[PDB]
Amino acid sequence: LSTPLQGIKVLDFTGVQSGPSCTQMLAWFGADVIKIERPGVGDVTRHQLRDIPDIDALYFTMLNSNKRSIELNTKTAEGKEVMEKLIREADILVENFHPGAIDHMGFTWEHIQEINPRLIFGSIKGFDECSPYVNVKAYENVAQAAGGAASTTGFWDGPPLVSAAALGDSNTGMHLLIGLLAALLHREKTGRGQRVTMSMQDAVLNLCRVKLRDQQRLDKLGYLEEYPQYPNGTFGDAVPRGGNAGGGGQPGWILKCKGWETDPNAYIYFTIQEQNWENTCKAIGKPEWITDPAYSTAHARQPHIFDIFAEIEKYTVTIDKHEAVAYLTQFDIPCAPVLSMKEISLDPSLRQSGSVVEVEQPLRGKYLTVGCPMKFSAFTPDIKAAPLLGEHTAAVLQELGYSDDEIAAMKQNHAIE
Amino acid sequence: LSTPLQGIKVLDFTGVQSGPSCTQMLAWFGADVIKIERPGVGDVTRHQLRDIPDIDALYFTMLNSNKRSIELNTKTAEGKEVMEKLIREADILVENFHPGAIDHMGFTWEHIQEINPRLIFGSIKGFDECSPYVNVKAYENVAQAAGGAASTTGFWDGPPLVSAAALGDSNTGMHLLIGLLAALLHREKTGRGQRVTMSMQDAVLNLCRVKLRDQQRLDKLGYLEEYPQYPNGTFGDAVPRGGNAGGGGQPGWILKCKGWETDPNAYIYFTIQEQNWENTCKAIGKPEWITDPAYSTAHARQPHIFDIFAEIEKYTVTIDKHEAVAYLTQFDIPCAPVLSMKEISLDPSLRQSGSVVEVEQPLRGKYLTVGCPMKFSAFTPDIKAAPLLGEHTAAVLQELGYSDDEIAAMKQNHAIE
Ligand SMILES: CC(C)(COP(=O)(O)OP(=O)(O)OC[C@H]1O[C@@H](n2cnc3c(N)ncnc32)[C@H](O)[C@@H]1OP(=O)(O)O)[C@@H](O)C(=O)NCCC(=O)NCCS
Ligand SMILES: CC(C)(COP(=O)(O)OP(=O)(O)OC[C@H]1O[C@@H](n2cnc3c(N)ncnc32)[C@H](O)[C@@H]1OP(=O)(O)O)[C@@H](O)C(=O)NCCC(=O)NCCS
Repeated sequence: LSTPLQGIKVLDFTGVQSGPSCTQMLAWFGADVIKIERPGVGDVTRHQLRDIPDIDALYFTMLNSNKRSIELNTKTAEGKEVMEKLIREADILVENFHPGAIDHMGFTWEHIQEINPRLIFGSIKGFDECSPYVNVKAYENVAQAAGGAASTTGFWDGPPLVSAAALGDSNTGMHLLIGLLAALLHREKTGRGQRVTMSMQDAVLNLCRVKLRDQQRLDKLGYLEEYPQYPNGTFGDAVPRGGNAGGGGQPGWILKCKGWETDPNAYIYFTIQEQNWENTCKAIGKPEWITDPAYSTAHARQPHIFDIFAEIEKYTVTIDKHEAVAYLTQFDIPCAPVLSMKEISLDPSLRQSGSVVEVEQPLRGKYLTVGCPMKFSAFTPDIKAAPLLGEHTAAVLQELGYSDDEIAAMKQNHAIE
Repeated sequence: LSTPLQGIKVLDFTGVQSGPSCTQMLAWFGADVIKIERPGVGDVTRHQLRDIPDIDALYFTMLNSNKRSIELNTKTAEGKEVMEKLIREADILVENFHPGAIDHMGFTWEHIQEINPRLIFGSIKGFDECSPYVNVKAYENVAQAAGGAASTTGFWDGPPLVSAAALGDSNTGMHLLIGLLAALLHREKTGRGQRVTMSMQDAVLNLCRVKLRDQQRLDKLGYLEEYPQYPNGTFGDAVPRGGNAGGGGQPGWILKCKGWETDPNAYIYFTIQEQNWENTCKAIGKPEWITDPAYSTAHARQPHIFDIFAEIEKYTVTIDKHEAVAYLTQFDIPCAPVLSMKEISLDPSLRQSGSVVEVEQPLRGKYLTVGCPMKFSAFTPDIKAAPLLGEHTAAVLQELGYSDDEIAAMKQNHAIE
């Protein structure tokens, strides 16, 4: 019946993942999202990591559902004219091109404001405007390195490690999305748009907040009691890599289940929750550990925590990961299996919840995407195909007032060049 | 002058990180956020990982800036009365307690709706309502395991690995935040609140979208051309662990810089951007690689990509990471240093950008927090101290109509029990 953003007009001047992820969600909340793409090639994701010759890649289809596509060279005087008219009629413009790119076309925040003082301008960059790295190009892992994630992820005796999760890309997109929605609410009171910027470095940092917590702890005490280097190894000046440690106030580890020698996902994540120690003891057949002072409190457990994980793993290694969780959760233990992407892709509850979603794409047939991650009692998004390149050029030009001949003339002229 | 959410009243019925992260941002956007905490202990984070005896832990102070605290036992008939009055006057209630917890107090979505049909109810859980894991407890890494991150992060010959980034916690908080803001906009049209749910598993999955992309690629072709196992190793049924691979359409790796033998952060992230190959060649003194067909295209590079990273590392290993980036970025290469948490905590540009922020906490003095990650041209949040336990009980009760004697009587009675 109604959606949060019905009537909102969005200009999607974006590429790759960070920007497109934000705008796809805008479309899913009911906005009309017009992706503005360079003529003939469009969004780089259309052609990266193709699994079928000549059609849009999954990279593109999974990030651009529910959008309209117009082909437009904004470096041409004509492209600029159309662009200006689109900005005049739009509520939101999002861009995530390299530092300086859109300014050099002449769509500076300052100018955009003059065309449309109700427009909310959303901009993603690698880094903040006062960063020494302000003009640096950033892909996913560059941000993961700049943002403290790579330094803190992996093992103490291994290199910094990148996370599979898009900390730099979709995460940055989610963060801009928050700002854009907040600007929409703010405009309800002021009557004015504003500019919202988000850096990929800052998105990564936001998710690494508890590591800035631990840095302060470590500056003050010289050790981190729950980290694996305590009490037998060594702390340096910086928060170290912790392996599969819990990262919070509840120790845990990634434990081997049956099949691990061969199946890289034959594992669970097991949490030793402080207030569930007794149950945990009952789960693993160590009732004696309920009152033994070397085990009865977390503080007592810590110095020999790996001997505890080792005992638990003596159990988990013997059954299938799904059975281990089936058993262990009856004792109210926080655990789950390490689900592979294959398992996720076929899970019926994720289908049922609208988290993994099938979509019919022209020319390609069916694909899977991740759906709208949060669930609303008042509406449900309908996740639709991604646009073919320039599929809506004509429609979007007619909406701007261009006649059929005008449209035909601009395409012809373009073809003729 | 004005903030996005001025006038919005929020009930923060949350603990730990996922829920509190969402509500802290609400306060930073101008909402009045009332944290509702059990009498005498409050949010578990107040007492976890303390670095100073008897005062609120950094865990708490970094997640609860700008909030008011009321102590309230919502299991008592009296606690329930106050609670109901708070829900009557509030715009948003957020909760992230264990599955079943708030229902069993009698604040079921259904009832909340009857008290206040304009209230937006926000709820975080480990898993979705139709999940077989709906009643399972979830901390950070349990979600990272359930959501595909752990399966896909780390090395091919190592265990699944957790990410330092809060994929399960603050990330889930950010996602609910998006829903809550979208519900606020929706209520501007319908006059009605609604319920917004977010699972930690689904937050993790959203960030692992490109891994569901790769799962489909792999189902279709049986190999992933840009992954390290191509072409000399082996693919199984599931997307594998890739080490420090780029994760997208632009190969990369984590490279050693001078000091690595001793300093676990003496490294960069280096991207081989397809459209910058020539520059890259010039950067490393391999101009011959510009036209050599074994190197001139990405497709040609892939089968011997590690011999290329090895050559680049022959350079990076000789200088300090900061100098390596200083040099390499003049050639427009995407790279950054792996910044340690220590470096981040002291970085002047992050101070300047309001990303790392100093706050004065009563009894503790100064601490560092991560500030409001997105930047707005129309306002700037003022990041303030976190509340002491029950600091605002009296004020919040007076706002509800309770008299001074009433307040004094409820505290006395509580003390007397
Ligand atoms: C991802 C990134 C590094 C890619 O950089 P890149 O491929 O070298 O350059 P871009 O795709 O941004 O821009 C290429 C050109 O296309 C141009 N362009 C974009 N849309 C166009 C259009 N509709 N018509 C004409 N030109 C267009 C840009 O202006 C640029 O031209 P210029 O070099 O003359 O200024 C860069 O866009 C970036 O750092 N973005 C900000 C951070 C970000 O979001 N990262 C991506 C994470 S998924
Ligand atoms: C984090 C989590 C696992 C912790 O579980 P836990 O410590 O065993 O249990 P909780 O803190 O949720 O609840 C403990 C009790 O406090 C009660 N409680 C909470 N606030 C209260 C208040 N103001 N007054 C009285 N009781 C209160 C709860 O109802 C519960 O009582 P019950 O067992 O009789 O139902 C759980 O809250 C959870 O899975 N939350 C959902 C997912 C999530 O957000 N995870 C945290 C990621 S940072």
